[PDB]
Order: sequence, then C-alpha cells, then structure tokens
Amino acid sequence: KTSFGSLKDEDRIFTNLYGRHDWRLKGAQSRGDWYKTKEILLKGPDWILGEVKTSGLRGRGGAGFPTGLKWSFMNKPSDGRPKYLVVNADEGEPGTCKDREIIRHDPHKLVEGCLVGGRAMGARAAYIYIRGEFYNEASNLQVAIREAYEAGLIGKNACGSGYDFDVFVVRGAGAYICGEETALIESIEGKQGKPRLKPPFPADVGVFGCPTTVANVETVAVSPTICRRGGAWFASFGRERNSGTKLFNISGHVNNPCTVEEEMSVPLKELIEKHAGGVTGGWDNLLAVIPGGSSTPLIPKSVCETVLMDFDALIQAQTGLGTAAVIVMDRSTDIVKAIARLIEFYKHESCGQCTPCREGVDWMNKVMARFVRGDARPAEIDSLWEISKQIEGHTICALGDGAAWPVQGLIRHFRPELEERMQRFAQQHQ
Amino acid sequence: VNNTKKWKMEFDTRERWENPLMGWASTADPLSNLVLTFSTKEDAIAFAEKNGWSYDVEERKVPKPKSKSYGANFSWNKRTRVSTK
Amino acid sequence: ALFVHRDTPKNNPETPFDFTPENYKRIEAIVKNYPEGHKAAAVLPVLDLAQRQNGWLPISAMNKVAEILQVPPMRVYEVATFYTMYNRKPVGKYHIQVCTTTPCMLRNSDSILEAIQKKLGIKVGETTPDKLFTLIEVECLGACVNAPMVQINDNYYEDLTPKDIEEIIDELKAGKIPKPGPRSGRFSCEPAGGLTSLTEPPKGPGFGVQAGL
Ligand SMILES: NC(=O)C1=CN([C@@H]2O[C@H](COP(=O)(O)OP(=O)(O)OC[C@H]3O[C@@H](n4cnc5c(N)ncnc54)[C@H](O)[C@@H]3O)[C@@H](O)[C@H]2O)C=CC1
Ligand SMILES: Cc1cc2nc3c(=O)[nH]c(=O)nc-3n(C[C@H](O)[C@H](O)[C@H](O)COP(=O)(O)O)c2cc1C
Ligand code: SF4
Ligand code: FES
Repeated sequence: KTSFGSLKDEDRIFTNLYGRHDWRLKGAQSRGDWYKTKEILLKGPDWILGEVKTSGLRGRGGAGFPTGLKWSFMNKPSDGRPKYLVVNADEGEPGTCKDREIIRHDPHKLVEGCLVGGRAMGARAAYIYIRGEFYNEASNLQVAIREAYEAGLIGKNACGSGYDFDVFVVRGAGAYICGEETALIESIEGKQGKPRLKPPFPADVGVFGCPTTVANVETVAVSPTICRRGGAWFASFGRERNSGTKLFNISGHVNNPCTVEEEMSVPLKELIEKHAGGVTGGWDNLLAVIPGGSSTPLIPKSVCETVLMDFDALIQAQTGLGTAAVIVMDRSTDIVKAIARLIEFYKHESCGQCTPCREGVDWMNKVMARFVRGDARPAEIDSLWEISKQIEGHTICALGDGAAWPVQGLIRHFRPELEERMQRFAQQHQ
Repeated sequence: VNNTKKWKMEFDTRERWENPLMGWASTADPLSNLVLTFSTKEDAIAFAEKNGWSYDVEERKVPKPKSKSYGANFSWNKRTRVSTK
Repeated sequence: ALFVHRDTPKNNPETPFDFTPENYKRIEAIVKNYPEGHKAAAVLPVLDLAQRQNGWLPISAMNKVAEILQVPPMRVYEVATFYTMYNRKPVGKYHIQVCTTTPCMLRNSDSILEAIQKKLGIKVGETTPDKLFTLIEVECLGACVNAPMVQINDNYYEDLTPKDIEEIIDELKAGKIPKPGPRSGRFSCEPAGGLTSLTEPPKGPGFGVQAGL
C-alpha cells in the first residue's frame, strides 16, 4: 500500500469517540469492549506481548517508543516487589485533547486496556494518573471502574481468569511536568512532580520503587482491540514502523477544530481538508502548522503540502509526530507571538529541577518577549539558537527539549520575519 | 581536590604580637611563612633530616570509596528513600 | 504569587481547620489505595480534599495533612507550592480559569478574557468584592479543539463567544449552575459541520476477532 488515509468506520478502534453512544458498560459491551477478555488473559503474557510487538504499536504518548518492546521489560520474574502498570492520563500538551476523549467517552476501553496490559507485564494493579483539571472525566472513569468491579471484570478474579488486578485513579494537581513518566511517578508518591534521572528506568525502579510501566491512555486503550483483531490487522495500517490508527486533534485556524481517528500515514493536507474543513481562508491562507502539539517544531506551508502524519515522515520534515496534535496557523497569525506564548507556557510549566531548563527556558522567554516587540538585534537570533542547543540534551527530561524545539523551528523557518520585526522596531524607535 | 595532591612541610607557629604603632601583626619568627612542597612523603622526610629539622609526619588521608546509587533514592523498603528531590 | 508564608490573623497555624468525619472516611479510602509504608503517596489527594472542604489551603490544612499522614510539614508545603491548583490564598466562590495558550489564543481567547474583565469589573488575578469570582489566566486545559474555553471550579465551558461567557457569568450570579459543555452547536469534539467520521453504527462484540481466541 502506498497511499494512506480514508479510514473506514469498521476499522476504528475508538468508536464512541464523540459521546454519541452510551459510554457505560452496556454501551461498551454492545460495541465490542470486554469481549473474550478471559480468553486473552488465559493465553499468558507472552502471547499478548507478541501481539503488541507484531502490531507495530509505538508509544502514543508522543515519543513513539515500541510498545511491545517497552512492555516486555517487565516480562521477568518477581523479586519480592509488586509490579505496576501506570496509565499516563495527564495530557498537558497544548493542542492535545485526545486522551480526555478516551477517558470521557470510552472509559471501559481504557479499563480493559489496563487489565490486558497489566496481565502482559505481570502487574498487580493499574494507577491511572489523570489530570486534576479533568474532574468530570475522572469521575466518569471512576463510574466505569465501579461498573467493571461490580461485573467482576476487574478486581479479585478479573473476568473469571484467576488473575487479580486493581485499577486506581490518582488525580493530578495542575502540573504539565507530571505527564513526564518519572515526574508522574514522583507525583503519585506524594512529592513534587520532578523527573527522576534515567537510569533507573521505571521497569527497574518505578512507582514506590517497584517495577513499573508508564503508558499513555491511547496506547493502553488500543491493546484489547489489538489482542482481539490481531496484530496483523493493526500493522496493516500506515507505513512500516508506522503502524496502526491515531487520534488527531486539529485545532487553531481551521474551520472545524476536531478530534478524529485516522490511519497513521495520512497526509496532513488531506487530514485538515477532510476532517477539519480546511484552513480558514483556504489552503493558500496557511502559514504554519505545529504538527504534533507544542513541543514539536513548526513546519511552513511548503512542507505541509506533501508531508505524511506519522513518526518517520515528520522526523524527515525535521519536526516530530508527537501527540499528533495539529495546530494550524493562518497568514493573519503573529507567529512570533504564538511561539513566544508557547515558550511562556514552557517556563510556567517547568519544575525547576535542573539548571538548563530552570534558567534557560526563562531566558528564552525573555528573549522571545523581546523578539515579539522587535526590541533586539539580529545577532541575538543565533545567540538564542545556541541557548536552545545548550538546553537540548543537557536536561533531566525532555521538557527542555520540548522548549528548545519550538524556538529552533521558528528560527529555522521564520528568521526573515524576526529580522524585519527587529529592523522596523529599530527604525521607528531610533 | 587539587590542593590535596602534594606534600607540604611547614613549621610550628611562633608568637605574633600587636605592633604598638599600627596594630599590625609583628613576628620574630623567620620561618613563619616557609612552606615547602614535596612530591612524596619520603622526599620531605629526607629534606627535613638533611637540614636537621625535627619533624612529625601525618599520613595522607584519602576519602574512602563511596557506594553511590541514584536508584537508592527510590527504594521499595529501605530507609534511604528521599522524602523530596 | 509568593512562595513564602507569613502569618496573618486569617492564615496562621492556629487558624481553625479540621476535616469532617465523612471527609475522614474519604481520607481512609484514599490512604487504602496505596501500599503499606507509602502513606505519603496520599499527600496530593488529601490536601486537595482539604481544598474541597475549605475552598483554599490555610497553613492548618497543610499541617493537618502532614499530621494525619505522618509526613513532615515541609513535604506538604512543597506539594502545596508546586502544584497550581492548591489555592494558598482564599479565592472566590467561582474560580474562573481562562486558557490563553496558543491553540486558545489563535481562536481568540483574549476577547473572552476582556469580556470577563469588563463584565466583572476586575482584571487577571483579582477577586470581585462580593467574593464570588476570581479571574486568573491558566495554561492549556486540554480542550484545544473546543477553544476558546474556560474552567469554572470543576467544569469546562467551551467554544465560547463573549456573549456565551457573559451568559454563563449571568447565570452564575443568579444562583443557577450552567451546563458544562461547548456553547456552539456541537456536543463534545466532533466537526461542527457534521460528522466526518463514525457515521456508521458500531459493529458490536465479535467483529474482526482473529482465530484461536
Ligand atoms: N502526550 C503528551 O501530553 C505529551 C507528550 N510529549 C512527548 O513526550 C516525548 C518525550 O517523552 P520522554 O518519555 O521524556 O522521552 P522518550 O525518549 O524517552 O521515552 C519514551 C518511553 O520509552 C522508554 N524508553 C526509552 N528509551 C528506553 C531505554 N533505553 N530503555 C528503557 N526504556 C526506554 C521511556 O521509559 C519512556 O516510557 C516527546 O516526543 C513529546 O512529543 C511531551 C509532552 C506532552
Ligand atoms: C514534559 C513532558 C510531559 C509529558 N506529558 C505526557 C502526558 O501528559 N501524557 C502522556 O501520555 N505522555 C506524556 N509525556 C511522555 C511520557 O514521558 C511517556 O513517554 C509516555 O507518557 C508513556 O510512554 P508511551 O508513549 O509508550 O505511552 C511527557 C513527556 C514530557 C517530557
Ligand atoms: S528540564 Fe525543566 S522540566 Fe525537566 S527536570 Fe529539569 S527543570 Fe524539570
Ligand atoms: S490550548 Fe487552551 S485548552 Fe489546550
């Protein structure tokens, strides 16, 4: 297959994405959830890990690490400590609102994903670290978890399989850094959401010091559908090493901002013009697209014409796939103001632990606040570039990377607009 | 730790008193500022014995090797968990 | 906006705070979610519970959470100053949180911030004199396709216009509760000009299930 997109409704994993059907247990079982879950649990951890490895599922959180290879890090005998699946439901990325839709509208799909994934990794329980701002979504998920306990689907003898498995929901308290997996682990442990240094990876030392896999809501909730439909079904979509379906959040300057499930390697132009109603003012009104939420560098209209929305084609477009959160910016956008607001986000959402982010993200925000007004000189552009390169790769977690990358994308694609901003400041203020 | 690499020979500190005019530190010890540098202990001992100086030798105190593990900050059942970070 | 505490007569370690007994049963349920020997893991919910009982956190809720969980009080102060939901000052009864990050700023959240400011007569960070509304300006609330949106105490109010948020503030002042959803024609997150997807009925249990299962 060479062309991708135009995903059929029979191949959707997240049916009832839009809240048009019953999210509760009767509606979930009438859509295929909790079907033959006992037969999945009784085929063992190795079969489930083989299905997830065969499916080509990569991490839907945004880095795209191979999910079966990641979950097989727990496939090892116990050493006295319990094992834990932890579901990352924080979702603090600007642009990204898909895990809210999974929790709010398909909650039993997430609970069955917790059960299947925790059986695959031998986990004792699931801690769903949900964002504290998602209060109605958290109570929604708790009603579904009560329905799953009262039906015997989780808990003591989950689905009649002889495997005991709890599902806990921990609410956040307003920190974007608490979606980073080790900072999330520290937030569950009752501390400041500061990321741990890796190694130890959480499969060695995770939550409470136990073996732990932190996995996104989307990569957890697709796993029962992967175990039922088969890994060869899920690997039949998208390009190679880019398998499956993906939730896309097209927001910003489109006619119809929406969340939509779509095949993996869909063109960005096809996605925007088909599901979002196109850019406001036509496709010729397009200035830039942040392809995968705030941490990915922007790409201009010349790149957006032919680019595919998977991991590898956006890496070749020197950006990232990320959370697949498409932020569309038309020609009327002050793009320096938008990227500087994004850097303002990253200094308000920075836990202050390590020196390059704690100091340099604030210093990049001050430089970007002067670049919006033009109150600068062009030698400070490359300077800012070097400042971003002194944050990238030198920090504890990738929030420093995710703050350096929008600066780098803005400089790389819009240096002349920065320069004409500064020179018109210089000619009307001197 | 770069100032802990070489051996030093100093002498016993003698009397420092107050200058009556200015309050300055007056001394009558010529050897009060004499600090000699040696690569080994035996070179310093040979130099002190060669010059008739009665000496006392303190052995080099190296810091013993520590067992450092960042994962020990987050143990399951040990007291070495950090309460904050 | 400060991260030190100074004792005031309305915020001091002798300010009266104590949980209700139903809140103690809720705290016992929270503590039972975590392994034995890791009761400190209940710092973030229980302290948030202390914010749901009181509306905000004086430094007796922090000290009570430190006392009943047997954690040092500094380790509760770290949590209360780290996380942006813990109100360490008394906020109004309706805590309006306007998202002004880039996906909401592109869809004109500044017009709604200005509409709330000229409706309530306050600015960002201030509280109305009848203690009903606190207007602050927050980061991405995770409702980006429903931009522009606000949050009022638990609830998202989405796809807003200035007229819609004026209507929401009017029925908050009138004692009623508004409906937490998009104020445009759509329901949650679908395309506004009709469904571009999921128009077929869902297939049901057993569809596409592979052999050997
Ligand atoms: N979904 C969201 O709301 C957000 C997502 N992101 C995304 O997060 C990504 C960066 O996240 P990180 O987890 O910090 O980076 P990533 O490099 O480390 O790692 C992703 C996952 O792979 C695992 N992993 C990677 N290398 C490993 C190894 N050698 N051994 C064992 N496990 C290994 C990690 O434990 C982690 O769970 C970015 O691509 C960004 O797009 C960023 C912000 C918000
Ligand atoms: C600053 C920062 C914030 C993150 N926030 C989230 C998040 O909110 N939700 C999420 O699923 N992943 C988030 N991630 C990515 C996680 O670290 C981790 O890769 C992911 O949650 C679990 O891996 P997975 O993609 O295989 O599911 C964040 C990463 C960083 C650096
Ligand atoms: S880079 Fe920033 S977000 Fe990460 S540990 Fe350091 S201060 Fe925290
Ligand atoms: S940008 Fe305002 S909700 Fe995400």
